[PDB]
Amino acid sequence: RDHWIHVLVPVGFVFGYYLDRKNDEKLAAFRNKSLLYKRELKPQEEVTWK
Amino acid sequence: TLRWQEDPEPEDENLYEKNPDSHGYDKDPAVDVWNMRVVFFFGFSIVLVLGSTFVAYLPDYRMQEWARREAERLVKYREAHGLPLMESNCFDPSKIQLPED
Amino acid sequence: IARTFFDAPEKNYERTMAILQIESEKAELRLKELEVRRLMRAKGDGPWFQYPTIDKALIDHSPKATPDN
Amino acid sequence: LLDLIWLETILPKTISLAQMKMSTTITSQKGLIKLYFLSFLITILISTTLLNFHE
Amino acid sequence: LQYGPLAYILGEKTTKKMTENSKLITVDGNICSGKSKLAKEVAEKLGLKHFPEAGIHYADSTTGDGKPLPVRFSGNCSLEKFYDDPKSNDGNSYRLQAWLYASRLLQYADALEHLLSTGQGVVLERSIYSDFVFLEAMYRQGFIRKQCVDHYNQVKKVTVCEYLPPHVVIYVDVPVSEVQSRIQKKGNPHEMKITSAYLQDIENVYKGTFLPEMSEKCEVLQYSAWEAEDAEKVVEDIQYLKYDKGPWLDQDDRKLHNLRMLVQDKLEVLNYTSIPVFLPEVTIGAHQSDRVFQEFTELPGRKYRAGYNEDVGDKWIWLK
Amino acid sequence: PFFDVQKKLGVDLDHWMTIQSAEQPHRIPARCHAFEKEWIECAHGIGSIRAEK
Amino acid sequence: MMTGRQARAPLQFLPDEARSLPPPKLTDPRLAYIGFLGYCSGLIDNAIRRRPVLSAGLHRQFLYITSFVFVGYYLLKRQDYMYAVRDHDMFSYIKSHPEDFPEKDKKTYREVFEEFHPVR
Amino acid sequence: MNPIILIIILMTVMLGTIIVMISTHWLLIWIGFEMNMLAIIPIMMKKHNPRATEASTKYFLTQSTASMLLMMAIIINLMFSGQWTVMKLFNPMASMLMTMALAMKLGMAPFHFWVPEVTQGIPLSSGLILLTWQKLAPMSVLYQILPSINLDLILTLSILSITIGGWGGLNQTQLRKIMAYSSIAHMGWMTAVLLYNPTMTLLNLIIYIIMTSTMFTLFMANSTTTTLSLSHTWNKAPIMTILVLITLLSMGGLPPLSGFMPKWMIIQEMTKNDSIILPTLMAITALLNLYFYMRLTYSTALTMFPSTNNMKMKWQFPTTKRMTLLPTMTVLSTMLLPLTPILSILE
Amino acid sequence: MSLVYMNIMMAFTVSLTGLLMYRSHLMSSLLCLEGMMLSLFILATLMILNSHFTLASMMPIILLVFAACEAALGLSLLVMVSNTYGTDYVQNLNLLQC
Amino acid sequence: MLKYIIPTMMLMPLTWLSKNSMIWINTTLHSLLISLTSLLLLNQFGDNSLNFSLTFFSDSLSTPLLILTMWLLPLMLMASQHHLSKENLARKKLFISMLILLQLFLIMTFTATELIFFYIMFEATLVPTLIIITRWGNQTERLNAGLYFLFYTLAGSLPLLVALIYIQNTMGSLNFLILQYWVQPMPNSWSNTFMWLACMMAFMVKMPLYGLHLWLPKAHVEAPIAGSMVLAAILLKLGGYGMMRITLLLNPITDFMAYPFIMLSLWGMIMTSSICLRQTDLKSLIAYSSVSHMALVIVAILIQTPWSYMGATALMIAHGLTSSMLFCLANSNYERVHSRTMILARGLQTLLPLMAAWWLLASLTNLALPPSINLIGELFVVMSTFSWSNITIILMGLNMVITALYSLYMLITTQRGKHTHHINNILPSFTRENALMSLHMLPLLLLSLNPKIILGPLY
Amino acid sequence: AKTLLHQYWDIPEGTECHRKTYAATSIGGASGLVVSAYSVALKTPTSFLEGVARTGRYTFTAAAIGAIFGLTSCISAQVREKPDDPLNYLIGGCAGGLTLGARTRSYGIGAAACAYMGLTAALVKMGQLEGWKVFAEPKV
Amino acid sequence: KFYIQEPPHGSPNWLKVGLTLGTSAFLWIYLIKQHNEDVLEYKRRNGLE
Ligand SMILES: CCCCCCCCCCCCCCCCCC(=O)OC[C@H](COP(=O)([O-])OCC[N+](C)(C)C)OC(=O)CCCCCCCCCCCCCCCCC
Ligand SMILES: CCCCCCCCCCCCCCCCCC(=O)OC[C@H](COP(=O)([O-])OCC[N+](C)(C)C)OC(=O)CCCCCCCCCCCCCCCCC
Ligand SMILES: Nc1ncnc2c1ncn2[C@@H]1O[C@H](COP(=O)(O)O)[C@@H](O)[C@H]1O
Repeated sequence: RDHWIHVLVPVGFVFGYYLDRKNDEKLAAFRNKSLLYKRELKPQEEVTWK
Repeated sequence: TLRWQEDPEPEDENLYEKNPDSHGYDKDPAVDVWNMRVVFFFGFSIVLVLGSTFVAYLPDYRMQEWARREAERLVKYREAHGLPLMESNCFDPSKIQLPED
Repeated sequence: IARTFFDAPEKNYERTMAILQIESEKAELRLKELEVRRLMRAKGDGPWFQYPTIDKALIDHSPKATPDN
Repeated sequence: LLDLIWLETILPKTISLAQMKMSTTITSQKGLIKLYFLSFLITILISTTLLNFHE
Repeated sequence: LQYGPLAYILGEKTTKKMTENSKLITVDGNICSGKSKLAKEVAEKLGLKHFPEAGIHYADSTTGDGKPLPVRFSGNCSLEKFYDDPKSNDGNSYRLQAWLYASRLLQYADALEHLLSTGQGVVLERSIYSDFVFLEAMYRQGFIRKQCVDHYNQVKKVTVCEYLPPHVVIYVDVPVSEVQSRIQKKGNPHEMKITSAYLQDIENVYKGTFLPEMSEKCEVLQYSAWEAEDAEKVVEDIQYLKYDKGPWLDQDDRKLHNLRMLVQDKLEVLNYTSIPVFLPEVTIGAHQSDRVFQEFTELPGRKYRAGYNEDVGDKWIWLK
Repeated sequence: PFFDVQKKLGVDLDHWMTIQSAEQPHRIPARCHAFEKEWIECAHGIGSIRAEK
Repeated sequence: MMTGRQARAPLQFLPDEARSLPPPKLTDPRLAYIGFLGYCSGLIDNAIRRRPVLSAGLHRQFLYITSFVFVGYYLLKRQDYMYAVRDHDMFSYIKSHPEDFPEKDKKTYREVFEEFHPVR
Repeated sequence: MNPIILIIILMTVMLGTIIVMISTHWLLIWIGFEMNMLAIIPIMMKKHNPRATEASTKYFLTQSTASMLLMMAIIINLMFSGQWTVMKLFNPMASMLMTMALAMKLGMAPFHFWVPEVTQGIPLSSGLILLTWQKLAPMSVLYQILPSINLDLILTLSILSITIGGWGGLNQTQLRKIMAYSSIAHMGWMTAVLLYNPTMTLLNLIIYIIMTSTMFTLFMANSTTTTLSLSHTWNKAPIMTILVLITLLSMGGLPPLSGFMPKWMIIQEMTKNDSIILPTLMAITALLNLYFYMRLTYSTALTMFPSTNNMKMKWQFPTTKRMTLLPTMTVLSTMLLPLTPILSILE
Repeated sequence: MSLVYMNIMMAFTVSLTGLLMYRSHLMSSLLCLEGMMLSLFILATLMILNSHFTLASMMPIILLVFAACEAALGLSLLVMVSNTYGTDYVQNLNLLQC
Repeated sequence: MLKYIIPTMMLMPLTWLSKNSMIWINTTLHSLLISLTSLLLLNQFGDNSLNFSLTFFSDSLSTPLLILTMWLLPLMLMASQHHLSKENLARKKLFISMLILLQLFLIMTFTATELIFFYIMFEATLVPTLIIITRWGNQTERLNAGLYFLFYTLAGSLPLLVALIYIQNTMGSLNFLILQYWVQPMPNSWSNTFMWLACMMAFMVKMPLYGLHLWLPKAHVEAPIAGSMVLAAILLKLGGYGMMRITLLLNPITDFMAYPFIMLSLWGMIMTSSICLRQTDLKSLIAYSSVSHMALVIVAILIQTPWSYMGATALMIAHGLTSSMLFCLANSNYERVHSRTMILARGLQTLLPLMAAWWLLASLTNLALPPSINLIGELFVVMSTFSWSNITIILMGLNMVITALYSLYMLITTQRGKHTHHINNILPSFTRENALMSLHMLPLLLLSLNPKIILGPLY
Repeated sequence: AKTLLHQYWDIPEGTECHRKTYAATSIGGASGLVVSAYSVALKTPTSFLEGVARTGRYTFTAAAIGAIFGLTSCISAQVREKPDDPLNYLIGGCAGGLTLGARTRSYGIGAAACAYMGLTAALVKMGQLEGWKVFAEPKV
Repeated sequence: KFYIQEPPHGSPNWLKVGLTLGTSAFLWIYLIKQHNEDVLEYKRRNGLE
């Protein structure tokens, strides 16, 4: 491919979104524990949100 | 006896003589055409009209329309049971320990 | 647009709750740090601010040439 | 009157001229060592007697 | 590189390598004294070698491809335009003289490095102790002003105090009329404009102030023009001299080690050439300086160091 | 940066002289040997501030 | 101020208690930043000696990256060891002295008095 | 200078500094200080110039006065205390005499009357050795006796040092006097925080040493000792101008550079003790230091001064000098902010 | 404390005021420096001899020793001035001011 | 916020690894991709801010400023790509790298959850603007423009940082998601007075306040126009972000203390409008108009009513866009005539009709023509200041005359009248210039249809 | 010099005039002796008479500064009857600034000195009122 | 043959680059071995296996 310099920023954005999606995993201290948004975990499910 | 020997100051370079079709980007015509196409595609055709379509159909900014609907419910409650529309007490006046006077 | 891009309100809500919890814990620990440092420097009974002194292993307990020592 | 002189005078120019005068007076030393050690002596005499730093 | 304090600690003494052959020779005189082969004569039968005289483009020949560089990159001066109109307003004469002086400094540094590295005597031509006399002629025609001579004295005073005079110095005495006739029969059209006062003042400052300082710190043999073609008498004068004059005897291994450490770093030698004394003849404009520097950057073999240019045919740069 | 290498290498350089109540040649006591012993042994390891207080 | 803890046993970079702590992972962002620092240092050597900046001397760049990563890993180990020592001494002293640090009863907002200043 | 004799001299001065570092005896402290003196003295006389002799005479006289004051403080402490352990002192007057001795040894104001001439009269490597290696042993001694240090005396000396260093640096064209007054300002910034948290003093000392060594290495690389030659460096190399700009921006105190790392946290260890106006005054004098730094940066890098025709010869030879660890020290002097908590290794 | 202690420390500060106020000669200041060290040595030796501290008896003489190890250096810092200037006056020693 | 910082730090090698003739095209294309990507920040709720992580958050306030910043970078790249054609390629990449670093520090400034982080990168922004101002200018006074710009701003904030550190010793955390619930009222004392002064004066200088505005005209009549646009349009907004993030902690002492600040701002905005009425340079006139607009924003946030906050944010964004495009107009004129005099080049409508149309649209949007967002913000601030007190409207009314009077006059002598005879190098419209002008103008008109995205954090 | 400042602050402000004025005059005299001793130390006087003239000049100037400052503070606090108000000290600072301008024979120096040591006197007064510390003792 | 002389850095010194490569490999191997020793000593010292 002779257009390697034009796929730098989309690769960076993909990496940044992957890093952010890994970042909310460490912030699961109060998942399905808030006094206003709590609900029973449905069958065929494991988490309320990824 | 001339001090600090320097080249004469260059004149204002003009762009419409060597290239009458130039769009003010560079000297190479292909570079000018590619730069013009890139900015006119990714600035107008890509950010303006698609950004306008995105912000026109943005999903209910700050739940503002939702702020109507629940309110459309709420008065529909309290106009059917004789309750006042809104009360001067934001919270329950029986659930507050008044300080001594 | 909400399905493809936007974060769910539940996810952002619980993320805010976790952030609030972590930063509140850090603030309380910082306040305890300041109070503990103040008390330790004022009293000197803690492992911090243990300023050096003369070791007692250098004292010679052998009998000397003079009985008065 | 206001924008070009007086506001230009009160904050920046007075500070600049004050630092000008102070830095001129500080580093106009002659390089003599007798004066330097006399300065050390009067410094020691001020610190010991006037300030009373051994209290 | 190749030499340093560790080598001197390891045992590299320069006085081991200088035998009785290691005599530094320079031959200097008038414009067309006939010494141009004579110094080379001392090269070809004494087991020595003789670099040519430090010209405008000697540094362009000793570094890079060896092809002399254009005027814009190196020098920005012209000897021929100096010969046509030496009273030009831009001070081309002083620029040419200063470039020649820096060339002589680099030439003497290279010769001293060769002497201290191989122990071989080197024959030179018009060494750095014998260039100012030309500028004295430049002062006695009205060609340059007082401030430029002051700048030259400052430069020479700050760059010559770290060096040593040569072993012997050979002078060829030619009369002004004979060398003038020689110049007129040279045939080059750009050197038909030398005045007689030029050579007269050259010889006057040559015999007046240069001899009573060079005769003490080194050995000088005053030859003559007709006997300058006699190589055997000159070489017999060379072999049967007593080496007792000058500072060449009270120089131990550490002093020559310091000399070699100073010499082999060329920017240390050329550091004091461009002192920040502001002169209208020498100062180059900032825009012109940037343009000339960018032009010299794109020349082949000059964008990077001497062995890191892919455009000249260097391999294994990624492993170097 | 009091790099106490005297305890790291276990070599005694100047701990044998630094205190009046140390080991002396031919076992000669100083004029205040007992007071030095009391002041060291009372104020050992508890910190300078507590030792002064 | 931790010198008392470094009083009995000196000149120890990593004492015996430092081995009981979780070491930093190789994918730590600080280690990546220090590796970037080493790469920038190699680029500066390629720049200041008039060499090509991105191809000349890959061995020098790899040596710089490795040395920077090594010293950064050991310095980060010492850093987290010292911070763990700080927090452990903190909790030990806060178990040890409860008389000088009592408890607080967090009151509700239904009875604590606050003064409201109107903005107008 | 003989390389073996020079190596022996360097081993002597490092041995004296190590002796001051590791000894638990006052006499050995003074012996290490005397060895430090006697080994740094011939370093300044490597070139055998009258300026070097004047600087050596001034340095020797000032450090001898400091050494005799240190001995009198030691003898007073001995007579009132009966021992020799390097710990808190048992007399305020001994604390006075030792503080004056260490201030004279460091060059802190008003005893700053010897640092600029001594730095100016000696070459760049000797100035590096002075302004870096002579600021380690007195800092260790002040680290050892900080229980007995009077607060008002050290704070007054610190604020006088910063103010005098800034006002001195405002009016000097020579590079070495600029370095000396900047060193006085950094000394005051470093010794103002000594009584509150000596780890901040050690951190600021380490950062100041790294930055000053970086700058002296750049000056040695460019072989420049004047402002005009420093401006003339733009034609020889642009990279040298980039590094001098970023380094002299770093010592100014600007974020996100490393020089903002110590000084800011100095305030972080002085607002905890409820000292508010003193870090503000020292920040104002740091702005003065930044002002003369900004003038110097305007001279060297941001404006290209006119050059001469000789420098074209210097375009044909690369820099063959030995830059000792220049990129590492430049990187550590510029981009150490995101590794700020690493100061916890100094506990 | 005592009386001879007062006399010795007053001699030290008298010699200090002698050194700290120059009189246009370097070697006279060197003599005052060696006088300050004489007071230091005398005070230390008397303090030890009063307190019966035997093992510290090395410290005075060694102190004395080290002083000579710098004092000759001061003499070695004199003739070099005499190798540049004709005399050794301190008011001539003002070249380092620019 | 890692999905926009990593694109910037990854575009940094892209402008370092680009070819010798495709730097501008690649940088403009990829910055426009980042500009489209930045629209995802508008996932806003009426109660909770979009808190991305521990040290990054963005409510309804900072999101329009971020969108303006990374929409502003390509406009700067086009506006600064003419005069740098003769500049060396390495220095061209240095200039583009400086602009990229300035954008990165700006986006990290507006989303910093901790106030210490916000301060640290808010004056990490100081280095690239200083470098650009001092190096790539066109006059001698740029050297002086590097002093008055710097030694003002730092002198306002080296107290402020100490005050911030004091809050770290008082509250225990400077996080903004915590301090909305841990905030205590400020009592009336001299110590709280000086804390208020220290927390206020840095952004008072950065607005600038009148009396402290001397750094603004001296740093605008000489800058390269990339620097001029970033200074006028987005760099002055750091003061507004400082107000709307700091004024939570400074209640209720702000109400009975900000009287002389409001007096200074009102009478100085009157003075600077009058100074605009008698100017000779385009750049100085636009800079003094910016001083007037920021004094109005100062009053708007100092009276602290919700309507005032809406008007302050709307006026900030609209003034940033308008001042950037006005500086583009002045740069086109200075490009064509090689001077900054207003009276020199007159009657350009006879020669350049489309630039005359852009001049007319700029002048109309400058004097708050409805229904543009400039009029929306200015009207909301007008009503809020009338709610603060009645007599203020008089102190507004004269200004609203004067802010029209120069705004057309600056047009008229530059566009209407007999053209100068001895000027003949007036080239026609380059497509790059008019494309930049339309890219400035069209969002300013488009935001009038849907203003609710730029109406602050409390719409 | 630790007793001059305390004796200055041992008397209630605006109550008695001459003792406060003489205390401020003594503080000014000590400062003048210090600065004149430094001035004759670093800068060599041409003669003994010129040196003692310079010493007397600095002593007189600083004594007048202190005396007028203390006096103006005393009558300001007596007239306004407000002991806990720093505006009296600001007025005294401008009085000292006018004194400095008179003894140095300048006017812009007088106005700058008005502003500068008026602000300094105010900072001293709220430092006394709010209990600020120039040299804070170590706590943590 | 471009340059008139032989530059000292015009030829790849194989010993120097070999020593650099060996030192880098040794440092990396020591780093991973130390990391492994630390991680299993951590799991041993707390029993969290
Ligand atoms: C944002 C802060 C930073 C600023 C710089 C931003 C840079 C990036 C810019 C990206 C692109 C632009 C984004 C913003 C776009 C705003 C516009 C938009 O989309 O609005 C959505 C709004 C959405 O409308 P809405 O909000 O009413 O719709 C509700 C939403 N739904 C449909 C889901 C229920 O669009 C309109 O209002 C369009 C209305 C119709 C079109 C216009 C018709 C009339 C035209 C004029 C006729 C003549 C009149 C008389 C003239 C007289 C002479 C003057
Ligand atoms: C642009 C140039 C001008 C800039 C002006 C900036 C604003 C002016 C005021 C800034 C003061 C410095 C920061 C103070 C922060 C205090 C925070 C706090 O909580 O304070 C309470 C503390 C209170 O003390 P405390 O909190 O330690 O005491 C405990 C609490 N009580 C009181 C109950 C016992 O205030 C102070 O300690 C003093 C504050 C005033 C400081 C006065 C000295 C500085 C004067 C201004 C200098 C400005 C720069 C001039 C030069 C510019 C460059 C040329
Ligand atoms: N410094 C100088 N000034 C003027 N002319 C010089 C200088 N150095 C060398 N030359 C000329 O160089 C030539 C020497 O070459 P040759 O004729 O081979 O001896 C003569 O024409 C000299 O006049």
